[PDB]
Amino acid sequence: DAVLELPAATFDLPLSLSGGTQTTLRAHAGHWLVIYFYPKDSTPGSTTEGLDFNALLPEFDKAGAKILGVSRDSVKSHDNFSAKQGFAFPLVSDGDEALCRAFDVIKEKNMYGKQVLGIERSTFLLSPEGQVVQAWRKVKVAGHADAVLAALKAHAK
Repeated sequence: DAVLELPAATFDLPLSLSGGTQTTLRAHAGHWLVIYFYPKDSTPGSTTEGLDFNALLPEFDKAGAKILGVSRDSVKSHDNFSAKQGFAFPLVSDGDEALCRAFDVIKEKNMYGKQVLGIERSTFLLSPEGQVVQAWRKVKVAGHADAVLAALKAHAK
């Protein structure tokens, strides 16, 4: 079953991708989709996470699954990040945090004497039918991509 219910409109949100094209979650119907959210392009943790998923791409292909990385950085930033690291999967430029809010990854914390909001590293597995069947929040990068792959294989049966 679904572990998270997304607003219906979420599936038709135009998602800006590195490379200049757009996609939508509905467009990915028919196959598994891994959506991993990270705070910022080109940082140590997010570079490690991106490279980890990239190295496992063939394994995800074996399952027919697709991967999408997401942050609120610009398409230009994503293009530079992807080109420098050699990513072979798209990065979503969720500049207005529409997708982030849908998955509720924008968390609030009392810090610096006020309320500070930010993207919490999180990952989700979307089934071929468009259901969010597994979620990982407050993600620890080390070994994460390996865990997501294992879970995907378990779900795909």
